[PDB]
Amino acid sequence: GSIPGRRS
Amino acid sequence: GSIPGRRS
Amino acid sequence: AMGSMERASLIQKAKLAEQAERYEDMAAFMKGAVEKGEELSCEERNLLSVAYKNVVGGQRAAWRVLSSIEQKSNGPEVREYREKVETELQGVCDTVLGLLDSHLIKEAGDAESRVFYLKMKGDYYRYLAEVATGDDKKRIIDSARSAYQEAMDISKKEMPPTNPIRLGLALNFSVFHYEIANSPEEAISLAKTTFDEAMADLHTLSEDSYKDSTLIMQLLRDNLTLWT
Amino acid sequence: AMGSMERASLIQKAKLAEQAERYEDMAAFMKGAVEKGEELSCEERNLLSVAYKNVVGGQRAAWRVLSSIEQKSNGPEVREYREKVETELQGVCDTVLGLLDSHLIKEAGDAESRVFYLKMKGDYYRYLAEVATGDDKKRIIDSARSAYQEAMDISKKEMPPTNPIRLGLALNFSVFHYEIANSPEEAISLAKTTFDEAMADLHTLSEDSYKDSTLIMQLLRDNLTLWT
Ligand SMILES: *Cc1ccc(S(=O)(=O)N2CCN(C)CC2)cc1
Ligand SMILES: *Cc1ccc(S(=O)(=O)N2CCN(C)CC2)cc1
Ligand SMILES: [Cl-]
Ligand SMILES: [Cl-]
Repeated sequence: GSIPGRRS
Repeated sequence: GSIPGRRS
Repeated sequence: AMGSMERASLIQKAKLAEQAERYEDMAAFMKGAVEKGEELSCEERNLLSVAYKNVVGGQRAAWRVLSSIEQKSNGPEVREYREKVETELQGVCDTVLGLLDSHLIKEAGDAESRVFYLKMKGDYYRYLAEVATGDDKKRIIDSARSAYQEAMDISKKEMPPTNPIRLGLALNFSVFHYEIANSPEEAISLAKTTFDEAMADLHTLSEDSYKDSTLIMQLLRDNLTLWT
Repeated sequence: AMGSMERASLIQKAKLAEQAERYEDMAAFMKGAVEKGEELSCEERNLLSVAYKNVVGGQRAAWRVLSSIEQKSNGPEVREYREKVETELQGVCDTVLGLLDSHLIKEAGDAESRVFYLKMKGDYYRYLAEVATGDDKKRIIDSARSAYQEAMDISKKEMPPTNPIRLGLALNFSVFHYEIANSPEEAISLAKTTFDEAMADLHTLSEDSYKDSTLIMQLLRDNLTLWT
């Protein structure tokens, strides 16, 4: 898995 | 709640 | 416009779009399929309904988030953005209502198709009513009520009390009464009578039909638990 | 084009769009904010990144569903629809890469901003590489590698080993090695060295920074567990 990066 | 109705 | 794509291809792509969770695409493919002018089968009606319930469901959830922030706030940005989402939602509801009026309802002669489309018409006027505030808000509510009432009258004459469309129609009309019409007693009475008449008819069903009907009965009971 | 909306209003609406889970809107507002021409603060970079990771994340998940159906199939519909989604995904990646080239990277002089944008550039070339099959697929992979490598070189010179951007860059570059470059040994060695050098630097951190760094370290360990 990469960084989800979906929430600030 | 109403019918979710989101999946066939 | 999907005018250059085959009807069967639009249907196939709507099923793929569902699997891919691309509900805007799914709705555009099913709109294209309706605009071919042929009546829809049971499965194709379900695809149309699922596509638009997902699209408008996302818009409604967003509108509620923004409306709540705006209520707490009382710059123009929150109101402006709530208005943008609201206009988009109204546009989708108007699109669905237009498909029903041109010409799905008038060509629906069997009770199962006619009830299905009139329930949709009540639902999409209900979503309009959730955001309405102006000169026509009473008329929007009455349009929802009238569509649901015609669907109810047909369903009680033509379908058994366990029919899943009849059950879902009664569920959603009860939500209309409770949430839109400020008639909680009517909502409770409709949900109770619907549940009890379905219970009494379960003995006639196969195992698979039993599962279909009892699933919706549970939604009726869940609302009754919350409302009483 | 968001040219008529104030920069501060675009930023405010991007935050509202996040709360409303309207990620396409969020991306359009942040694109508008970038196109105002001013550099972005740390928070504004995060908003830009979150918006586009959600948009392209949905496209990538859809592309994988359709690609899998298409592989099992081998009418034109599955391929046609996979191609449609692929083109849309490529368009979003090209949009992000265009913002980075015009002109976020060239104006990024601090290590924290420059590393952030170069990591984005590697990620969006990586998403292009996931769907690439033609004459330029090798060049796409090398563009991702080159961006990640420049980011790595800066991060090792200018940031502590626990810096969350440095950690996330190393995580994503290790995924690039494993998934795109067919270099699992390089992926494992990068993830291990990154984890160990971060562990040794945790003693320098406050409680809040410790939480930020250890969260990403856990993602490194999760990959190492899967890869070994
Ligand atoms: C309004 C409404 C929506 C969905 C149902 S159901 O989930 O029972 N079901 C959907 C699939 N089709 C084939 C049968 C009905 C019922 C009412
Ligand atoms: C590439 C990357 C994305 C996200 C992180 S983080 O979740 O640690 N974090 C996001 C919020 N900003 C303020 C700090 C970093 C790290 C790397
Ligand atoms: Cl007919
Ligand atoms: Cl600068």
